[PDB]
Amino acid sequence: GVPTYGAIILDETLENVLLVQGYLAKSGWGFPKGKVNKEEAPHDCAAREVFEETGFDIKDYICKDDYIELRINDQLARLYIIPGIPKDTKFNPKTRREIRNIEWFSIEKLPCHRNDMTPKSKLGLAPNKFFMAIPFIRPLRDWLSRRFG
Ligand SMILES: CC(C)c1ncc(C(=O)NCc2ccc(F)cc2)[nH]1
Repeated sequence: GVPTYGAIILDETLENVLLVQGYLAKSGWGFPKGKVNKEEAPHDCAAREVFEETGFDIKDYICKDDYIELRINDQLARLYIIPGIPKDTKFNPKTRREIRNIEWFSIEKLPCHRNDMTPKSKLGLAPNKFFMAIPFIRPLRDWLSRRFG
């Protein structure tokens, strides 16, 4: 699988993260990210995808060692952590054919796992519109604890 790169953008309080909502298969909420182009550096892919999806240019704020990286079904997804971005920043996708909406969400209210269906004696997980964000939420909480406290 081709690696993806993007960003976890936080506000000035460190309470809120910026999520984007796509369409169709990408219909839920997730961190802005996308597939690396051939020969493109990870930091440049992150800035490009974030700029295409939010209108906000992270290039001056990326810190090379501040990211969370997960391998999900043998695809690497790395999100650079970008704190301190004012909540009144005007975000506007380049591509409204790809992005429905862009919103701030409270970190402490986002789920860090989906719910089972054990109330129904059924296997698996209930749908959750934060499916794509979820895997990063516990690592992000643990990373903000270590880095800030
Ligand atoms: C709901 C679930 C089926 C799902 N699968 C993939 C995604 C997804 O990535 N959504 C967020 C998103 C990121 C970037 C973008 F450009 C547009 C949308 N969501």
